Amino acid sequence: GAHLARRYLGDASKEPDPLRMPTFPPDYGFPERKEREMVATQQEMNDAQLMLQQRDYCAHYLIQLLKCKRDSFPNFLACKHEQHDWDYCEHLDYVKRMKEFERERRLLQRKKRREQREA
Amino acid sequence: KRLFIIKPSGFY
Amino acid sequence: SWDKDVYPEPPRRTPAPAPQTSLPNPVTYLTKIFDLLVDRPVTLAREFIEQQHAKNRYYYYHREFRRVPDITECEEKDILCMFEAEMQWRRDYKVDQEIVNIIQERLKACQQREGESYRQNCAKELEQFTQVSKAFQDRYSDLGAHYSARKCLAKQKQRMLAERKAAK
Amino acid sequence: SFPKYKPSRLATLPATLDPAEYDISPETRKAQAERLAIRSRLKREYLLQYNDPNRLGVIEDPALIRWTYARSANIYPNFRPTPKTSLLGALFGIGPLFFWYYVFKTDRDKKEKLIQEGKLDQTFNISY
Amino acid sequence: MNPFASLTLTTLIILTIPIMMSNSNIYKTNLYPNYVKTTVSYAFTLSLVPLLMFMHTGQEMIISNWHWMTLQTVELSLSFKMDYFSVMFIPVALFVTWSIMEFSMWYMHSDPFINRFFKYLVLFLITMMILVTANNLFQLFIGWEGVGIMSFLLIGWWHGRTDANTAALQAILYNRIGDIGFVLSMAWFLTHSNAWDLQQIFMLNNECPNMPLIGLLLAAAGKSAQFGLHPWLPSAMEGPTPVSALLHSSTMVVAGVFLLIRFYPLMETNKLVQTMTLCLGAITTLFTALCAITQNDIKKIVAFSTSSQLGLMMVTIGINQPHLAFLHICMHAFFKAMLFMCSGSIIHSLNDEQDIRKMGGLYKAMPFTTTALIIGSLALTGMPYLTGFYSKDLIIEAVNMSYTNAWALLMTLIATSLTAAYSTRIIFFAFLGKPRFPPLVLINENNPLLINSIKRLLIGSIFAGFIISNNIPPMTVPNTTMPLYMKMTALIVTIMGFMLALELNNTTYYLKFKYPSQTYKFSNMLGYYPSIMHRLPTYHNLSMSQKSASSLLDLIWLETILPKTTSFIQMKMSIMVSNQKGLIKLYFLSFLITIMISMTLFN
Amino acid sequence: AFSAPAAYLTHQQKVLRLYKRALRHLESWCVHRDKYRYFACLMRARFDEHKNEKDMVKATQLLRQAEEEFWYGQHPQPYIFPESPGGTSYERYECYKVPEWCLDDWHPSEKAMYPDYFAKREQWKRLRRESWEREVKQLQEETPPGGPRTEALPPARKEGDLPPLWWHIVTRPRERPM
Amino acid sequence: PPLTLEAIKDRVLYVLKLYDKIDPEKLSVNSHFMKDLGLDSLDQVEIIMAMEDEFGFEIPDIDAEKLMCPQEIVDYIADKKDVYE
Amino acid sequence: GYTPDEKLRLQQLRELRRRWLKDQELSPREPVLPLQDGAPWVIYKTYRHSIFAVTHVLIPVWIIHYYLKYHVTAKPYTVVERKPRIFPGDTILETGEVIPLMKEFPDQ
Amino acid sequence: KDMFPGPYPKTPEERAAAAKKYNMRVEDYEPYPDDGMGYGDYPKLPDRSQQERDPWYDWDHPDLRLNWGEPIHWDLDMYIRNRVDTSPTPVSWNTMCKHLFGFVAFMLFMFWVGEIYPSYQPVGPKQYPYNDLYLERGGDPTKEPEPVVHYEI
Amino acid sequence: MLKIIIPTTMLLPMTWMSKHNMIWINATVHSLLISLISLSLLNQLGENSLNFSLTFFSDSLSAPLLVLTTWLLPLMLMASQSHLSKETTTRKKLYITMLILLQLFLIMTFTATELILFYILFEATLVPTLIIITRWGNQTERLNAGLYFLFYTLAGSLPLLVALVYIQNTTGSLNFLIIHYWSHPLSNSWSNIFMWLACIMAFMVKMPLYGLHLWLPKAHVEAPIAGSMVLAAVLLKLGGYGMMRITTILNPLTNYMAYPFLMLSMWGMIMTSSICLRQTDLKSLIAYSSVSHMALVIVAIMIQTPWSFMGATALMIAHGLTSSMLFCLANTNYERVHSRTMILARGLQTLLPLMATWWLMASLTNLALPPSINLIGELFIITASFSWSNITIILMGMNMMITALYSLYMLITTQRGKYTHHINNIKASFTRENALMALHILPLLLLTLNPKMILGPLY
Repeated sequence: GAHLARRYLGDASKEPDPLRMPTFPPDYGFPERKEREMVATQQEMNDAQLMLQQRDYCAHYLIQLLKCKRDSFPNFLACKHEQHDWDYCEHLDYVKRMKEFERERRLLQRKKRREQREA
Repeated sequence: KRLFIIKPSGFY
Repeated sequence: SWDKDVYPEPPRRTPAPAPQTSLPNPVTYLTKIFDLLVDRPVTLAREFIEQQHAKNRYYYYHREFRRVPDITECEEKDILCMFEAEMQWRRDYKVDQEIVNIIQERLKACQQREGESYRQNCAKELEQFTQVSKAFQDRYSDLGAHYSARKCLAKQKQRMLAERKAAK
Repeated sequence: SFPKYKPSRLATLPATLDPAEYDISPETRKAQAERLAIRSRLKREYLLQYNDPNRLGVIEDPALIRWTYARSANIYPNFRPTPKTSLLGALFGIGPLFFWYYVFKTDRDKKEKLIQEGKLDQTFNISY
Repeated sequence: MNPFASLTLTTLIILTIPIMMSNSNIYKTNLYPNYVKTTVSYAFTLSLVPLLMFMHTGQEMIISNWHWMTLQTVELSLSFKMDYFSVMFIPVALFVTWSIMEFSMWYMHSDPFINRFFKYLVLFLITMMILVTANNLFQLFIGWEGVGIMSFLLIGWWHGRTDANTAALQAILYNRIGDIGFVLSMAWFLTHSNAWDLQQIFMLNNECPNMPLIGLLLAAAGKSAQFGLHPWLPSAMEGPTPVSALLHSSTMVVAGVFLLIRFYPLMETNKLVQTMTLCLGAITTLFTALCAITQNDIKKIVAFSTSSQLGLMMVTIGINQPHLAFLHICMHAFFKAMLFMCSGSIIHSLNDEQDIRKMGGLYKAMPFTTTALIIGSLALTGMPYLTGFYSKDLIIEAVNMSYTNAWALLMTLIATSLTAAYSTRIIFFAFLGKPRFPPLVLINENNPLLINSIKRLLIGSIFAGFIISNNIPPMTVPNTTMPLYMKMTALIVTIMGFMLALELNNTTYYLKFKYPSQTYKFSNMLGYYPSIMHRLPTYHNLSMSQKSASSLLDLIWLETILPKTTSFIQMKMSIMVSNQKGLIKLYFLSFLITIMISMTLFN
Repeated sequence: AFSAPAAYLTHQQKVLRLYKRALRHLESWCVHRDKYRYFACLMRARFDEHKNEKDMVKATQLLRQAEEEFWYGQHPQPYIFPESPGGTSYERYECYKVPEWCLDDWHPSEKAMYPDYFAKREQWKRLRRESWEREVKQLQEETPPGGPRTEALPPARKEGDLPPLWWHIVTRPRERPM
Repeated sequence: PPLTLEAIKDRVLYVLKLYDKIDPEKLSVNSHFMKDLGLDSLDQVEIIMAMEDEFGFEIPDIDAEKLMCPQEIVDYIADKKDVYE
Repeated sequence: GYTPDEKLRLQQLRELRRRWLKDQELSPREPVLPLQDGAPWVIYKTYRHSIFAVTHVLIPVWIIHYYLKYHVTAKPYTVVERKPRIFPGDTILETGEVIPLMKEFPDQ
Repeated sequence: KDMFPGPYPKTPEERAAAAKKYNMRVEDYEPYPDDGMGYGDYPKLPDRSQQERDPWYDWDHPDLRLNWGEPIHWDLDMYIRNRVDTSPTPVSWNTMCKHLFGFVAFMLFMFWVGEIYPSYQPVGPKQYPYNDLYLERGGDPTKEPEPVVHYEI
Repeated sequence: MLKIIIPTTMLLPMTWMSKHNMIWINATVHSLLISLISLSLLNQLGENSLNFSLTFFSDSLSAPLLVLTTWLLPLMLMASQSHLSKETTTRKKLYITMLILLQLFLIMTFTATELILFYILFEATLVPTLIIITRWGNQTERLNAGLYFLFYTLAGSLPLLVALVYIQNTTGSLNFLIIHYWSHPLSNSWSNIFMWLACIMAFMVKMPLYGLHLWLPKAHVEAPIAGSMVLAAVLLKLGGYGMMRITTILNPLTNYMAYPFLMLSMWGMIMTSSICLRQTDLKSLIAYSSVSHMALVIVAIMIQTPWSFMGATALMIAHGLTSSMLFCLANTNYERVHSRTMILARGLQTLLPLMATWWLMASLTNLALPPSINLIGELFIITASFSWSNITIILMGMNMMITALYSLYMLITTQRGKYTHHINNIKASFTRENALMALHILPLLLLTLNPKMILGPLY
């Protein structure tokens, strides 16, 4: 909630805008960035009837979890490890999004620094 | 100590 | 007994059972219990009733209406030809309604069957219904409660004149 | 000096907080006794008919007959076209009709304009 | 797959058998309530089977058994949507109804028309099942209106009470004001998508416009007692406690939230409707919790808690987390039903006493009810690893970890604190302290029906959340990583509310008298919404009816315009023509005038 | 059972009613018995303080001010006895109450099911039918020439005479008819 | 809860005996509070309130003021609760 | 307090009311007019339970399954089931199979 | 019959006769103002709800709290216990209106403020494969989508 | 159609030549058999009407109304038995003859193929209804109510006669089939505008339109039970049938001319439903509810869309049944307590339990609880109006809410509360009254299972 504190109480230009994000192009900085790799095939997601919101870069772990859940039944406590795998993948994606937010913050501050340089 | 229950005629 | 072409269904792909756990599956035993207690008696009863039906088999026929001259070829105030043509138009109206109904049934069955992928895997049926709905709306929509062959003809003539004006 | 209770039309003044309940005069007590007299006479007549072992049927209350008559029959005989009656009648009778005419006519005209300009979506509107 | 449809339909059809047998002699006999309860229990046992099939393989189905009527290009048929929502809610509702009927047998034993009570309960269950298992908006409307009517009948169970009749009329009025939106949604869907089936509505409406969603929101607000239509639920407590617990606590009230959940695919598209739902949920939660805090009737407190929980579910819908909302519906059913049953037990023991002020020192007097209430309150307040933890904790965490209206989030946290507050209020005033009930002590909770009915719901409250959460397929991406304070926000707020409520309640012991604060009056008077809103509009509407429509127009002005004026003109002309003079000299002159005028005019 | 009201409430009766209302609302505010007892003794002392005021104007002004204080200090949700007006159970059993005259319309088969009861009912009907004339005569005699100036009804003056207008009070439906 | 007449009398005498101002020994069914005992009007109000709290039913003020006796309270409670024995 | 007339009237009404209440008490005899079912010991233990099970669940289940036979065949699309989820596993009809890349980095 | 309601009383004798007809004292009886609205002779009784009437009194009609022969208020159906209630409230009507309307207005204003400053987390937009699920979300398959590329951080 | 007409005519000689004991029994039996015969007309070819002869034809609109009338006659006899018991044999036979003549006229009106014959029979119904109201009414206001009913209807009708004769002169025929098949569009001229007004206004009067509905409350309140039943169930529906039939001639001007009547009906439905809230007489409340529902029907007819027409037909039938049942239920209480004041009789549920259930079902149908045919018609009309204008929903929803409120207020006041103490004449409900209520209710609930029967020709 403190990022909201900086965004609203402090200077808005320095803080990233969530809707606008990411304003700066990927090429800026980050000399080489690899494309995010999606293990799950599109046809596999469609065949598994994954929800569109759940059809994300971590979809493969979700597919494995659904299959393990189907096979293990009646037992419903046998998929803890696969659930942990999917949760960890989601955690990594969330960390990546936070890193994107930080990148936007620093880039905006650098842009303000250039404008300061003019004066 | 049963007490008579006053109710309308239900026969009809 | 419904025609597959008229009522298309995608081929059924059912995953094979692949148990990975020792615990007995309750659904399997409950389903076997259901088969024995319910399905077998129901099947025997239907067998008996079908034998009884076969003992006296009689047939019913689907009526065929020969095409009759349309309103366009009917002279003014020719009530006999107008009556025949208007009855034909009303029959065609009902038939087109049934056609639209069939396409909509395909649409709903596709929405249910595809599941969470309905938006992409039902596109073809939605396109079919879009075409059919546009055609039906153009032909019959706005005619009013007292719809008649003459009014539909007038609407078609108005549309054709508008198309000629678009041709310029 | 706790805040006073402002009586309103849907919040009547409590008798306890009635400024007149504490300024009583001889005439007021006499009037109260007369009102009790009226009530007692009416209750006596009612109870006499109500406990009569021979009575079979309703005990026609003249007050109810008067209320129904006044609320239905007596209205027009005791009506006079007046400035208030005429203006209120005009407003509440014809006013709403013209307001709803304005609303519906404007909406319908806009819809017709959009249809004429081909700028309205009826892609699947095939059941009117 | 073949057994699925048959079992799912039989579960509904079995319930109707007691209604059909109401015509038979069993209705006269004492056996009818037990027969209805046994039918409900068998229906629940059967319902478990399709739920297990879904858990195993997600075997959702749509069954259009009967074609009611085909209206040109629109086909209306009886269609049941046996999806996750229906396949899960049917068992939960059936279990709750089973417990509630077993409890009612004890609670309503003295009532002469106990058979009618049970029959009405079964009818309500049937209508609610129609509402849940509907693939058409028309069948859903059948269930909606049937639930409304059954609530009207049950709430005014004692026709003698004028208050009960007023409460029933109020419920009907607010729910009908909501049903205006339902009618709007039905008309919009028929006119634009040309269908009332949910499937075609979802298929065609890729980006649903605002108007139908706003109408659905109005209907949901009417059914779920959201702000502006909230008063009916608290007033509904005038009905017998089993009726409240079954319909106005856990099953009927959830209908609107269920209506919005059913249209979740359309709800996702429109951002404005999501924001309105979130704001209405926040308003309901804060207002109802605040009102409950200062209420002195146990049923009123529980009903306001139910309203607040409904507001929280609406907030979950606003956050675009529908399946969590359904999960919360399921768990609230259990714990809130148990709470209302415990309140009923206390009321029965204390000779129809519902004021907490006159109830005290019941912790040891009624051990089992005290245990049930403690467990239920802990679950309601989000105690970890109880039924509430699986729903409410996730709801709060999702609300924090999302784009949200700031005041909505603040209000939801404060509402959770107030929930802890009013749970503490009930426990402290009723179970704790010294007995304040009248001298003659009739406390006796040793009835097999009461104990077993509360037992089933206690076990459900304790363990159901774990089982349901584990078995159900994952339907939302979890909020895996979050700040620790964000994760513990629910527990922190709940504990703070517990502490403040306990501190304030202890101060009541102190021999100090202070005149009520204005805020206390605002909370206790339910915000003044009843006082002003139930009087100003009602007075104006009825007075306008009588003074204007009945008299000024119908009995005065229309009659004066068309009939009276014409009759008066005719009478005056008749008096003129029948001058009653009959003098030859007079009318023979008229002949001369006529002759001259004819000669001039007609040549 | 309610006694006939009087034309006006005496100052003592108004003070007593204020005392009862204040004590009940205080009990509503003072949920716990001990605090209630302490503040109730305080209220009794408050009344005793001006119990003996000689000037009636001063006492009336005191009553008025006390009523104003009560309205400010009234509990927003005062405790109501369950069966009292405004109570949760008020009129709950009204529908179960059925008038006695309904039994007369029972089918003869239904009346056969309860023979002794209907024999006793016939006895009571005979008593009422005999007593009506004497009750009317007594009411006429006792009534003042102007008319009845109070709702109170005289008791039976002589043995063998039932109290005038006794039927409905005596035969009122039971409180818990079931 | 038959609430027989004897039970009503016993409970009313119970409440009155637990009343400090009334001396228990001279308390009797026919002991008028105003005359035989020394209770004043406010004591009448308090005793009526105590009885209504003990039996859980409210005695209307017009009827409450006129009791003036324990036996009167007992019979009034019997009339309200329809106790015929 | 009571006027003497009020006391006398109330006491007379008390006597009459108590007499009426006692009269309302039922006698030991409540004649009920006097076997359509000849099952005097019907096994209360289980006969009722099994009879209820059959009548309420077994008959309706048979009827509903027969109605499923009627309605499914008579009309297309009457019963539509969500397509079963297919993971990298075998399919009964065509015995097809596939695997999900598995290039995923295993450690986590 | 004279018992039926009649015209607006003008002479004092007519007022006395109306009071006798309605079983009211002459001083108590006040006709509705003679404005042509049809009230005529009917008494203008105080605008009090039937709830206000004393519950304890033994009314002739208990549910309606009414007595036989009593003048019946013109708006009795409006003022029945089920329908509008005018009984005095613990707080003044104006204070209740001010408090309730102020609460509603403040709540709506704070909701608007929340919309102006909506809470969120310090996270970037969620990234979805295959050009943001363009095909899965109903995009035209034949028309190649504008490529959307998400890179690893 | 003579299969129905001739037996109805023979009903009169049977009634006149029947024994004094057996008049009601014979009339009821043979009327019920005639109703059974009328059920054959429900079988309607979708494309074309059943043209029995030059004079008479039936369609999916006329068939339900004919069935309703034939059904109504026996219920009317059953209801009217009680209060005419004291009457002499000749007067009872005359009353039955008036009812039979009314049925004959209504059937011929519904089946008539010529607009002039329809006019003659539709106006002819006034005489038996007027005689019934003004000879067997129980109040001094029966004569004034009869005058209002007769003169409102005649003032509406006569310009219709002039317009129909003019149409006969111009088009050359008044047969409905020829008119429909030729049906040249109208032009927007003052003469055509006034012709449209002349055609519409008589049916607008028959179907109580706001501002022309004053006759309905007086007539229904002051008429005997049978007369109220016919007026509510069938006589009002004559206006709807004629307006649906007559609208063919006035095709284009209907859009321009509908707005005044559309606005009047839409606002009047709210006004009359509000009136029902504050009515002090049960019959008057029922009549105003009838007015509101017929306003809904008028809106449906004016909009001139297929769904609106189907809803109009369904609503006509459902309302006829529901309003007749409500009038009979009120009449039972009136006979028992001899007053129509709602407040006078209270708490009747305790005294008469089953009549309470009859009241509940009738009120639920009145407030359009689904899947009642009332709800089907109202919903179809509402959807058609929503297509006409989305803003229409506000008034229609408000009317639905007000209808629910007043229906349940009637139910609560009459059947709930404490019983009126002084009233001692309430007696166990007779088998006849319960049978009448059941005969009203059961067909209405059954018609839901097969709703195509009452959905009209456009179905």
